[PDB]
Amino acid sequence: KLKVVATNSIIADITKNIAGDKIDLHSIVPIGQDPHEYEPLPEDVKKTSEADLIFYNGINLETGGNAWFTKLVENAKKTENKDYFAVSDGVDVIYLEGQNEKGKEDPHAWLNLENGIIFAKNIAKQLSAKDPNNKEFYEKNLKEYTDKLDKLDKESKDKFNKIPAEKKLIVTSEGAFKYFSKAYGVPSAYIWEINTEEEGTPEQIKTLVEKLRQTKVPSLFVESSVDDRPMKTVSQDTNIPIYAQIFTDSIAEQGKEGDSYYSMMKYNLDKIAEGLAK
Repeated sequence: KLKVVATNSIIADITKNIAGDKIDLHSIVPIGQDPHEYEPLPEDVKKTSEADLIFYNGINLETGGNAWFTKLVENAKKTENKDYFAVSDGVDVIYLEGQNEKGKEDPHAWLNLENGIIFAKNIAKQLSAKDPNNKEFYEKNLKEYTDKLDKLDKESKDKFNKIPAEKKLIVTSEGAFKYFSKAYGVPSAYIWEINTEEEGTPEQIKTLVEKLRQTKVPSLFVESSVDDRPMKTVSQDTNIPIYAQIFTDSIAEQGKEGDSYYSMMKYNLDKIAEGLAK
Protein backbone atom coordinates (compact mmCIF):
# COMPACT_ATOMS: atom_id res chain seq x y z
CA LYS A 1 0.00 0.00 0.00
CA LEU A 2 1.03 3.60 -0.68
CA LYS A 3 2.54 5.14 2.52
CA VAL A 4 0.99 8.54 3.23
CA VAL A 5 1.71 11.02 6.04
CA ALA A 6 -0.67 13.88 6.84
CA THR A 7 0.39 16.73 9.11
CA ASN A 8 -2.89 17.05 11.04
CA SER A 9 -6.31 15.54 11.64
CA ILE A 10 -8.20 17.74 9.17
CA ILE A 11 -5.90 16.83 6.29
CA ALA A 12 -5.83 13.20 7.43
CA ASP A 13 -9.61 12.97 7.56
CA ILE A 14 -10.01 14.51 4.08
CA THR A 15 -7.35 11.97 2.82
CA LYS A 16 -9.32 9.05 4.40
CA ASN A 17 -12.49 10.18 2.59
CA ILE A 18 -10.60 10.06 -0.79
CA ALA A 19 -8.30 7.02 -0.22
CA GLY A 20 -10.36 4.69 2.02
CA ASP A 21 -8.41 1.47 2.80
CA LYS A 22 -6.14 1.84 -0.31
CA ILE A 23 -3.31 3.49 1.72
CA ASP A 24 -1.24 3.22 4.89
CA LEU A 25 -1.88 6.60 6.51
CA HIS A 26 -0.17 8.27 9.46
CA SER A 27 -1.01 11.63 10.99
CA ILE A 28 1.46 13.77 12.92
CA VAL A 29 -0.46 16.36 14.97
CA PRO A 30 -3.10 14.36 16.79
CA ILE A 31 -6.73 15.29 17.29
CA GLY A 32 -7.02 18.42 19.43
CA GLN A 33 -3.30 19.27 19.39
CA ASP A 34 -1.69 22.51 18.13
CA PRO A 35 -0.64 22.19 14.42
CA HIS A 36 1.33 25.42 14.35
CA GLU A 37 3.51 24.69 17.39
CA TYR A 38 4.29 20.96 17.42
CA GLU A 39 7.30 18.75 18.20
CA PRO A 40 7.27 15.60 16.03
CA LEU A 41 8.08 12.40 17.98
CA PRO A 42 10.36 9.52 16.81
CA GLU A 43 7.35 7.67 15.21
CA ASP A 44 6.63 10.82 13.16
CA VAL A 45 10.26 11.08 12.05
CA LYS A 46 10.37 7.37 10.99
CA LYS A 47 7.00 7.48 9.18
CA THR A 48 7.96 10.67 7.32
CA SER A 49 11.33 9.15 6.21
CA GLU A 50 9.39 6.11 4.84
CA ALA A 51 6.50 8.01 3.24
CA ASP A 52 5.70 7.87 -0.50
CA LEU A 53 3.50 10.97 -0.15
CA ILE A 54 3.29 13.71 2.46
CA PHE A 55 0.48 16.25 2.66
CA TYR A 56 0.69 19.51 4.59
CA ASN A 57 -1.43 22.62 4.86
CA GLY A 58 1.12 25.16 3.72
CA ILE A 59 0.39 28.91 3.95
CA ASN A 60 2.57 29.08 7.07
CA LEU A 61 0.67 26.73 9.35
CA GLU A 62 3.55 24.35 9.93
CA THR A 63 6.50 26.37 8.53
CA GLY A 64 6.26 29.57 10.68
CA GLY A 65 8.12 30.20 13.98
CA ASN A 66 9.85 26.88 14.97
CA ALA A 67 9.13 25.63 11.35
CA TRP A 68 8.72 22.07 12.51
CA PHE A 69 7.60 20.77 9.16
CA THR A 70 10.55 22.31 7.34
CA LYS A 71 12.96 20.56 9.73
CA LEU A 72 11.05 17.29 9.37
CA VAL A 73 11.11 17.04 5.58
CA GLU A 74 14.70 18.31 5.37
CA ASN A 75 15.93 15.65 7.83
CA ALA A 76 13.87 13.05 5.89
CA LYS A 77 15.51 14.20 2.57
CA LYS A 78 12.10 14.67 0.90
CA THR A 79 11.46 16.94 -2.04
CA GLU A 80 8.82 19.63 -2.53
CA ASN A 81 6.24 18.76 -5.20
CA LYS A 82 7.77 15.28 -5.57
CA ASP A 83 7.28 13.74 -2.09
CA TYR A 84 5.44 16.49 -0.21
CA PHE A 85 2.59 18.75 -1.28
CA ALA A 86 0.71 21.71 0.16
CA VAL A 87 -3.01 20.85 0.04
CA SER A 88 -3.78 24.57 -0.01
CA ASP A 89 -2.26 25.10 -3.51
CA GLY A 90 -4.91 27.05 -5.48
CA VAL A 91 -6.74 28.61 -2.54
CA ASP A 92 -7.52 32.33 -2.78
CA VAL A 93 -5.16 33.36 0.00
CA ILE A 94 -5.89 35.93 2.68
CA TYR A 95 -2.96 37.91 4.09
CA LEU A 96 -2.39 39.20 7.63
CA GLU A 97 -3.41 42.93 7.60
CA GLY A 98 -4.09 42.73 3.84
CA GLN A 99 -0.33 42.83 3.01
CA ASN A 100 0.35 40.50 0.06
CA GLU A 101 3.78 39.07 0.76
CA LYS A 102 5.43 35.69 1.22
CA GLY A 103 5.17 34.69 4.90
CA LYS A 104 2.03 36.83 5.67
CA GLU A 105 -0.45 34.22 4.40
CA ASP A 106 -3.30 33.41 6.81
CA PRO A 107 -3.17 29.59 7.27
CA HIS A 108 -6.84 28.91 8.18
CA ALA A 109 -8.12 28.21 4.69
CA TRP A 110 -10.10 25.07 5.48
CA LEU A 111 -12.71 27.09 7.41
CA ASN A 112 -14.60 27.62 4.21
CA LEU A 113 -15.84 24.54 2.35
CA GLU A 114 -14.71 25.76 -1.11
CA ASN A 115 -11.13 25.42 0.28
CA GLY A 116 -11.90 22.03 1.84
CA ILE A 117 -12.88 21.04 -1.73
CA ILE A 118 -9.55 22.42 -3.07
CA PHE A 119 -7.77 20.37 -0.34
CA ALA A 120 -9.62 17.21 -1.41
CA LYS A 121 -8.85 17.85 -5.15
CA ASN A 122 -5.10 18.28 -4.47
CA ILE A 123 -5.08 15.09 -2.31
CA ALA A 124 -6.87 13.09 -5.04
CA LYS A 125 -4.46 14.47 -7.73
CA GLN A 126 -1.33 13.32 -5.84
CA LEU A 127 -2.81 9.98 -4.71
CA SER A 128 -3.69 9.21 -8.37
CA ALA A 129 -0.22 10.27 -9.61
CA LYS A 130 1.62 7.99 -7.11
CA ASP A 131 -0.94 5.11 -7.26
CA PRO A 132 -2.40 5.05 -10.83
CA ASN A 133 -4.00 1.60 -10.26
CA ASN A 134 -6.50 3.18 -7.80
CA LYS A 135 -7.02 6.44 -9.81
CA GLU A 136 -10.70 5.76 -10.83
CA PHE A 137 -11.45 4.79 -7.14
CA TYR A 138 -9.92 8.07 -5.84
CA GLU A 139 -11.79 10.07 -8.50
CA LYS A 140 -15.13 8.39 -7.60
CA ASN A 141 -14.53 9.11 -3.88
CA LEU A 142 -13.51 12.69 -4.69
CA LYS A 143 -16.68 13.41 -6.70
CA GLU A 144 -18.89 11.99 -3.87
CA TYR A 145 -16.96 13.84 -1.16
CA THR A 146 -16.88 17.24 -2.91
CA ASP A 147 -20.65 16.88 -3.72
CA LYS A 148 -21.29 16.40 0.05
CA LEU A 149 -19.12 19.50 0.93
CA ASP A 150 -20.71 21.60 -1.85
CA LYS A 151 -24.22 20.70 -0.65
CA LEU A 152 -23.34 21.74 2.92
CA ASP A 153 -21.68 24.93 1.57
CA LYS A 154 -24.76 26.00 -0.39
CA GLU A 155 -27.16 25.24 2.49
CA SER A 156 -24.98 27.14 4.96
CA LYS A 157 -24.74 30.12 2.60
CA ASP A 158 -28.55 30.23 2.37
CA LYS A 159 -28.85 30.31 6.15
CA PHE A 160 -26.30 33.12 6.63
CA ASN A 161 -27.86 35.11 3.80
CA LYS A 162 -31.22 35.21 5.65
CA ILE A 163 -29.75 36.66 8.87
CA PRO A 164 -30.44 40.41 9.42
CA ALA A 165 -27.15 42.20 8.54
CA GLU A 166 -26.87 44.07 11.88
CA LYS A 167 -26.62 40.72 13.68
CA LYS A 168 -24.01 39.13 11.43
CA LEU A 169 -20.65 39.10 13.12
CA ILE A 170 -18.48 36.10 14.08
CA VAL A 171 -16.79 36.95 17.39
CA THR A 172 -13.99 34.70 18.57
CA SER A 173 -10.88 34.90 20.71
CA GLU A 174 -8.39 34.71 17.85
CA GLY A 175 -8.95 36.12 14.37
CA ALA A 176 -8.72 32.67 12.76
CA PHE A 177 -12.05 32.78 10.93
CA LYS A 178 -11.28 35.24 8.05
CA TYR A 179 -11.75 32.57 5.39
CA PHE A 180 -15.14 31.74 6.91
CA SER A 181 -16.02 35.45 6.85
CA LYS A 182 -15.01 35.79 3.24
CA ALA A 183 -17.03 32.78 1.97
CA TYR A 184 -20.18 33.10 4.10
CA GLY A 185 -20.41 36.92 4.25
CA VAL A 186 -20.22 37.16 8.05
CA PRO A 187 -17.59 39.77 9.12
CA SER A 188 -15.09 38.90 11.88
CA ALA A 189 -14.31 40.52 15.25
CA TYR A 190 -11.85 39.14 17.77
CA ILE A 191 -9.72 39.70 20.86
CA TRP A 192 -6.30 39.13 19.31
CA GLU A 193 -4.91 38.80 15.84
CA ILE A 194 -3.25 35.71 14.52
CA ASN A 195 0.38 35.47 15.71
CA THR A 196 -0.15 37.89 18.64
CA GLU A 197 2.43 37.21 21.44
CA GLU A 198 0.15 38.30 24.32
CA GLU A 199 -3.31 36.67 24.18
CA GLY A 200 -6.22 38.12 26.16
CA THR A 201 -4.81 41.23 27.83
CA PRO A 202 -7.14 43.72 29.58
CA GLU A 203 -6.46 46.25 26.73
CA GLN A 204 -7.45 43.72 24.00
CA ILE A 205 -10.56 42.75 25.99
CA LYS A 206 -11.54 46.43 26.50
CA THR A 207 -10.98 47.24 22.76
CA LEU A 208 -13.32 44.42 21.62
CA VAL A 209 -15.89 45.19 24.37
CA GLU A 210 -16.13 48.80 23.19
CA LYS A 211 -16.55 47.68 19.53
CA LEU A 212 -19.26 45.16 20.43
CA ARG A 213 -21.28 47.63 22.51
CA GLN A 214 -21.88 49.47 19.20
CA THR A 215 -23.21 46.38 17.42
CA LYS A 216 -26.34 44.27 17.70
CA VAL A 217 -24.51 40.94 17.63
CA PRO A 218 -26.67 38.51 19.65
CA SER A 219 -24.08 35.80 20.41
CA LEU A 220 -20.34 35.31 20.91
CA PHE A 221 -18.39 32.13 20.28
CA VAL A 222 -15.26 30.65 21.79
CA GLU A 223 -12.80 28.16 20.35
CA SER A 224 -12.60 24.78 22.00
CA SER A 225 -8.82 24.95 21.86
CA VAL A 226 -8.23 28.21 23.72
CA ASP A 227 -8.37 29.35 27.32
CA ASP A 228 -11.95 30.75 27.43
CA ARG A 229 -11.38 33.29 30.27
CA PRO A 230 -10.76 36.32 27.93
CA MET A 231 -14.01 35.56 25.98
CA LYS A 232 -15.92 35.00 29.27
CA THR A 233 -14.74 38.49 30.36
CA VAL A 234 -15.90 39.96 27.06
CA SER A 235 -19.28 38.25 27.51
CA GLN A 236 -19.61 39.60 31.05
CA ASP A 237 -18.75 43.16 30.04
CA THR A 238 -21.03 43.27 26.97
CA ASN A 239 -23.88 41.13 28.34
CA ILE A 240 -23.71 39.13 25.14
CA PRO A 241 -23.80 35.40 25.84
CA ILE A 242 -21.36 32.87 24.49
CA TYR A 243 -23.64 30.65 22.45
CA ALA A 244 -21.28 27.80 21.70
CA GLN A 245 -17.79 26.40 21.54
CA ILE A 246 -16.55 25.95 18.02
CA PHE A 247 -13.75 24.07 16.28
CA THR A 248 -10.76 25.78 14.73
CA ASP A 249 -7.88 23.56 13.62
CA SER A 250 -8.87 20.06 14.52
CA ILE A 251 -11.71 17.60 14.16
CA ALA A 252 -13.18 16.08 17.43
CA GLU A 253 -12.18 12.78 19.13
CA GLN A 254 -13.54 9.66 17.30
CA GLY A 255 -17.25 9.05 18.07
CA LYS A 256 -18.02 12.65 19.14
CA GLU A 257 -19.90 15.36 17.29
CA GLY A 258 -17.48 16.95 14.76
CA ASP A 259 -15.24 13.89 14.43
CA SER A 260 -14.54 14.44 10.65
CA TYR A 261 -13.77 17.46 8.50
CA TYR A 262 -17.37 17.33 7.17
CA SER A 263 -18.93 16.95 10.73
CA MET A 264 -16.63 19.60 12.15
CA MET A 265 -17.69 22.14 9.50
CA LYS A 266 -21.34 21.15 9.72
CA TYR A 267 -21.23 21.72 13.51
CA ASN A 268 -19.51 25.11 13.14
CA LEU A 269 -21.67 26.44 10.31
CA ASP A 270 -24.93 25.27 11.93
CA LYS A 271 -23.98 26.64 15.39
CA ILE A 272 -22.79 30.02 14.11
CA ALA A 273 -25.96 30.38 11.95
CA GLU A 274 -28.14 29.38 14.96
CA GLY A 275 -26.42 31.68 17.40
CA LEU A 276 -26.70 34.62 15.03
CA ALA A 277 -30.28 34.00 13.99
CA LYS A 278 -31.38 34.25 17.63
